[PDB]
Amino acid sequence: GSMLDGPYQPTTFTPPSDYWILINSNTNGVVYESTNNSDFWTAVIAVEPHVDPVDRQYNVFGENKQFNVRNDSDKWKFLEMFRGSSQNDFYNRRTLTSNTRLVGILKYGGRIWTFHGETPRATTDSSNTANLNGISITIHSEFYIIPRSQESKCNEYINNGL
Ligand SMILES: CC(=O)N[C@@H]1[C@@H](O[C@@H]2O[C@H](CO)[C@H](O)[C@H](O)[C@H]2O)[C@H](O)[C@@H](CO)O[C@H]1O
Repeated sequence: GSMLDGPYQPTTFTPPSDYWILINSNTNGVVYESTNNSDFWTAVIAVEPHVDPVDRQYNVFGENKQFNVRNDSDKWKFLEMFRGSSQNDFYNRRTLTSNTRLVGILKYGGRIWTFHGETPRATTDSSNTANLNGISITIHSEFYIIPRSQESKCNEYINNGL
C-alpha cells in the first residue's frame, strides 16, 4: 500500500518483524501495552504538558499500578515502564519528550527498538528478549506501519511530525 501505511484503529496484534509501528497518541494515560508473558513487559504512558510530580494510576497488563510521573515541558512526555519478570515492579526504563506525540516500536535484529530522548533529536535504542516472536501489543491510539528499511522516514516523523 503506502509506505506510511495507516492510520489503523486501536487493536491488539502480534507485530511482524521488520516493521516500525508508529503510534499517534491523542490523550494521556496508557498508549500501549506489549508483552510476551515471559521476559518482556513494556507499557508506554503519556503525560500531558506541565504536570507537577505526582503518582497516577494506570491499568497495565490487567492490573492497576501506581507510577510516579512528571513533565516539566510544553512537549508531551512518554514514559517506558518495564519489567522483565512477572514478580518485579515496573521501572521507568526510558523517556521520550515529544512535540509530535508519536511513539515507535519495532521488532528487528532479535530485539525490540523504540525511540527515546527529546524531539527533534530523538534516537533509537534496543531491548533484549529471549522470545521476540511471542511479543504482542495492545495499542490504544491510532497507528501506522512503516518498513524498517524506511527508518529514515520513521525518524523524520517521530521528530518532525506527520
Ligand atoms: C548503527 C545502525 O545501523 N544502527 C541501527 C539503528 O539505526 C541507527 O539509528 C540512529 C538513531 O538511533 C541513527 O539514526 C543511525 O544513523 C542509524 O543507523 C536502528 O534504529 C536499529 C533498528 O532498525 O537497527 C540498528 O542496527
